[PDB]
Amino acid sequence: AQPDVMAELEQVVAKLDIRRAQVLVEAIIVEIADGDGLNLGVQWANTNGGGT
Amino acid sequence: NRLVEVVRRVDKAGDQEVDIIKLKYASAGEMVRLVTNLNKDGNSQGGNTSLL
Repeated sequence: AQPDVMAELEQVVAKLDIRRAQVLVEAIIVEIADGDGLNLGVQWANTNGGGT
Repeated sequence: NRLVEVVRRVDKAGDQEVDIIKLKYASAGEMVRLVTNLNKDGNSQGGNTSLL
C-alpha cells in the first residue's frame, strides 16, 4: 500500500499482534448421593382361619 | 552578438525542467489529487495565456 497506509497498517499490526494472555481454568464438579429404602412387612397364614 | 543575445535570452526566459525528490510519508496519489485541484498550475486550455 501507499507509504501513508503502510504506517497505518504498521500500527494496526502492532496492536493486533499483542501477546495474547493465557488463562488457567479449573472447574470443580462435586456431587453427593445416597438414600434409604426400607421394606418391612408381616404376613400371617392360618389353615383354619385364613391368610394375608 | 545582440541577436544571439536575444535568442539565448528568449531561450532561458522560459525554462521548464523537472525536479524529483523522494516523499517518505503521505501518498503520492493523494499528493496528486489534492494538488490536481490546484487547477492553473499548468492545467488549463487558456489561449493567449498558453498555460499548457
